[PDB]
Amino acid sequence: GTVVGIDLGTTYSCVGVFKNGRVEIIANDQGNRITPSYVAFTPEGERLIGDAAKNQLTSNPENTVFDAKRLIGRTWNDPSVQQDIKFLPFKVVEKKTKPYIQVDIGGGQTKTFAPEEISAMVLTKMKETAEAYLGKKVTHAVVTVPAYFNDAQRQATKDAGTIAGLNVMRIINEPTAAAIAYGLDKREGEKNILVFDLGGGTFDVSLLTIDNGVFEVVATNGDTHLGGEDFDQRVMEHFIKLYKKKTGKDVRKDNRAVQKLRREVEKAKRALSSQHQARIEIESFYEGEDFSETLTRAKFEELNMDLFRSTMKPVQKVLEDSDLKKSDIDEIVLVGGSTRIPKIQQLVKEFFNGKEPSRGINPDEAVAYGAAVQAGVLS
Amino acid sequence: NLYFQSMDVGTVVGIDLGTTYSCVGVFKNGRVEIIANDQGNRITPSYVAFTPEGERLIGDAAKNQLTSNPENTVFDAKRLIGRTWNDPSVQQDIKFLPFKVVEKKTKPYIQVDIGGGQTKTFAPEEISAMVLTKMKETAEAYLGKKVTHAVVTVPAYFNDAQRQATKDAGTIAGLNVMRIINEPTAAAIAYGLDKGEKNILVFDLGGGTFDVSLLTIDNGVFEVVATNGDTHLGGEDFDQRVMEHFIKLYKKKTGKDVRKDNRAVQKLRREVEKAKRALSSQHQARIEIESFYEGEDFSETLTRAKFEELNMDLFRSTMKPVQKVLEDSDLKKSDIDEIVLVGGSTRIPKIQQLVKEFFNGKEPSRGINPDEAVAYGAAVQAGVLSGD
Ligand SMILES: Nc1ncnc2c1ncn2[C@@H]1O[C@H](COP(=O)(O)OP(=O)(O)O)[C@@H](O)[C@H]1O
Ligand SMILES: Nc1ncnc2c1ncn2[C@@H]1O[C@H](COP(=O)(O)OP(=O)(O)O)[C@@H](O)[C@H]1O
Ligand SMILES: [Ca+2]
Ligand SMILES: [Ca+2]
Ligand SMILES: [Ca+2]
Ligand SMILES: [Ca+2]
Repeated sequence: GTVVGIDLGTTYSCVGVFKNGRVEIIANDQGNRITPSYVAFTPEGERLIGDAAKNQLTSNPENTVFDAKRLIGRTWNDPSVQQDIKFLPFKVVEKKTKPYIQVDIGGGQTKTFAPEEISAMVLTKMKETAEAYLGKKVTHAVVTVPAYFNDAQRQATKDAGTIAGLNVMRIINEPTAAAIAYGLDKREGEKNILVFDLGGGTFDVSLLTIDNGVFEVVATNGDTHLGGEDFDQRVMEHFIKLYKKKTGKDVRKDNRAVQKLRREVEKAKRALSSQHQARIEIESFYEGEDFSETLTRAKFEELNMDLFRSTMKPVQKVLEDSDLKKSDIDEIVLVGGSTRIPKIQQLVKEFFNGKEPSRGINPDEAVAYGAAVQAGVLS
Repeated sequence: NLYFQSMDVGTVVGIDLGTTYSCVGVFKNGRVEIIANDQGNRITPSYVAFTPEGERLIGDAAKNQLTSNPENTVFDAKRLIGRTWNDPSVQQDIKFLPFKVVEKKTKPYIQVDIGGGQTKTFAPEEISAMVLTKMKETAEAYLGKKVTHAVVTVPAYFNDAQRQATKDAGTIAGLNVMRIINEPTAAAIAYGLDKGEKNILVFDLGGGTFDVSLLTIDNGVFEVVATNGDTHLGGEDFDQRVMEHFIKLYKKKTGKDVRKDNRAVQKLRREVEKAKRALSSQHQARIEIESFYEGEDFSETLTRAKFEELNMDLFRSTMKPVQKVLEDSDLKKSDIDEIVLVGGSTRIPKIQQLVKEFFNGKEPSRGINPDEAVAYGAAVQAGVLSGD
C-alpha cells in the first residue's frame, strides 16, 4: 500500500512517507519529528516506547532498554558485543550464543528479548505514528541500516520489521539514503560523495561513488562509539568539578543531580549550535542549593577540541582506501544531529580547502528522508 | 629551650615534609591534632604549579593540574634539596622530571615559566619553602593565630647540606625550624617507643620512596644504626604495573592503543590509584571511565589477587633492604623488638603480610595512622618544645 521510510537509528528513529509529490517526515503523537529508540518496562506491567521510555530512564535504569542497534544480529562472541555489554545498564545474557536482553516486567516476571524484538517495538511505535497521520493501516516499509552491516544484521533488521507487522521490502544503506535525500539519484554522470554521519553515540564516514542510479559504497570508516553524548560528557565533567570548586559540593554519586545536569547540558549544547552562550540553570540542584553557570561556544569547543579534530582521521582514511584525494570529492553530505555543530562543519570545510557541503535537508531527518523517497518509488 | 605561645602567635607545629605529600600537626589539649587543609584533607600534595595567568598554586590544586601544565608543575623537590649538581642522584633524577632543571653555581635549580613572558629559577629549597607556607597557613587557620616555629622531619640518611637546606626552606617560609628530626625517629615517637634497650625496625614505603631504618633506643636516647632502601620504589610504581596491564589489555579487547594520549593515560592513572587504595580494604575494585578514548568507554574489575600478581616481584624486593639493615647492623631478625610500618603504601595487605612473615609471625605496631605517623611524632616533639 503506502510504503513508509524508516531511519531506525541508534539513539533516535524517524518515519517518513511520500504522499502528493513530496516527502513528509511524520510527527509522533507527542509532537516530535524524531522518536527515541528506547523501550521501558515499568514495575506496574506497562510497556513504554520513545520519549516516555526515555524520561523514565533515571528512575528505572535496569529496565529501560536502549542501543539495541549495537547488538542487533550479532553473536555473543563478537568483540563489539563483549565491550558494549559492560556499559549497558540493563542485563544482557547469552542464549543460543546470541545476546538477549533481560528485563523485569512486574508481577515477579522476567522476560528475555532478542535485540531485534526490542527494535521491533521501536518499529511498532514508528508504524503507529505513520498510520495515525495517514489515517490508514501500514504494512510495508523501507528501513535503513549502517553501511557496514553484514547479512545477519540486515536479516535481523528485516526480522524486526516482521515482529512489528511490517514487510521490510528493502533494506537501504544509510549513506545511500542520505545521498538520495540530496537528489544525488538524479542522473548526472559519475560523482564521488563523502557522507559524514554524526549522531548521538556513533560516527560513520562513507565514500560513495554514484553513476546514474548506480551507487557503490567504496570505503567506510569511523568511530563506533563517538557521538553527541561524548560532547555532553566533556561538558558534564567540566561542570561537576567546577561545582565542587565553588560550593565545596561533589554531586557524582547523586544520580538525580547528575541527570538534571546532563539534561541542561544537552539543551545548552543544542542552543550553542546557533548562539554563542547558553545559561545552564537548575533550581534545588543539590541539597537545596541552586546551580547557575553560562557556557560559551568558545568553552564548549575548548572542552571538546580533540574529539572534534579526531573526526578528521576517518575522513582521510576513507580517501586513502578508495584511492582518492580531497580534490576528487564532489559533494560533502553532513547528516546526523551532531553535524549541526558549527565547529564540526568548520573542521570539515577547512579539511576540504573551502568547499561548502551540500545544503537544504534537515540533518536530523535526512536518512528517513531518503528512505521515504525510495518507499514512494517502491510505492 | 622552652617556647611560649602568646595570644597572637600560636604553638609549635610538627611538619612531615614528604616527597609526594606533607602533613602538619600540633600538640593541643593533651592530644596530637593532625590539621586538615582548606580542602578537608589531612595530608597535602608536595606540589607547586605556576599557571600561564600568573597564579602560583600549591597542594592539591597544583597536582590537579599536572597533565595540562607539565613543564610548570614542580614536585619531587625533596629529591634535589641540599644536593650538588655533580651528585649522581641528581644527574639521574633530572632525566625523569618533566620540568627544567638547570645548573647554577654547581647546584640544581628549577626553572619555570611564571607568566607574562618571564621565567624564574628556584632552588629546591625555595620550592619546599612554598609547600611549607601552605602547611604554615593550614596550621594558622586551625589555631586562629600566627605560626612562627616548627619541628620538621627528614630522612635518616640526609646529610648536613640537606638538613641545612630544609631549615633554610622553613626560613624562606617564615618558620623558625627549632629542630630537625629523623623520620623513622618521629615514627618511633608516635608509637611511644621512647617511653631498657630496644631495637626498632622502621619500614617506610611512600608514593615514590622506600626507606628502612634500624634504630636503637636506650633510655630516651635514639640512634640511627643503619639505613637502607630503594630510593625510587613506592606506590607510584605499583600503579605503573597496573597501568601497563590495562593499556595492553585495552589494546587487545578493542584494538585501540592509548599510550600516547596523555589525557586518557592520566584518566586511567587516577582510577588505577583510586582502585589500588580500595584494594587495601576490599578484594575487588571497579575502574570505570566514560569516554576514555575516541568516545569508547573503559570498564574492568581489578581483583586484589591480580593486583598482587602484577606487583609480585616488586613487593618481595622490599625484603632485601630489611635483610641488609639486619646484616649491616649485625643483628638477627630475633633481635628486633618493634616493627613500625609507616607511609601510605604500608596499608597494602601483601606488604604487611610479607613483613610479618619475614619476622616469623611478629605483629607490627598498630595504634597510628601510617601516613600521619611522621607528622604525629613531629607534633609530639613540637609539644615538648612548647612546654607540654
Ligand atoms: N542542535 C544541535 N546541536 C548539536 N547537537 C545536536 C543538535 N540537535 C541534535 N543534536 C545531537 O544529535 C545527536 C543525535 O543524532 P541523531 O542522528 O538524531 O540520532 P542517532 O544517534 O540515532 O543517529 C544527539 O547527541 C544530539 O544531542
Ligand atoms: N589505602 C591505600 N592503599 C594502598 N596505598 C595507599 C593507600 N593510601 C595511600 N597509599 C599510597 O601511599 C603513597 C603515599 O605515601 P605518603 O607517605 O602519604 O607520602 P610520601 O610519598 O610523600 O612519603 C601513595 O602512593 C598512595 O597511593
Ligand atoms: Ca542518525
Ligand atoms: Ca619509581
Ligand atoms: Ca561514547
Ligand atoms: Ca611519607
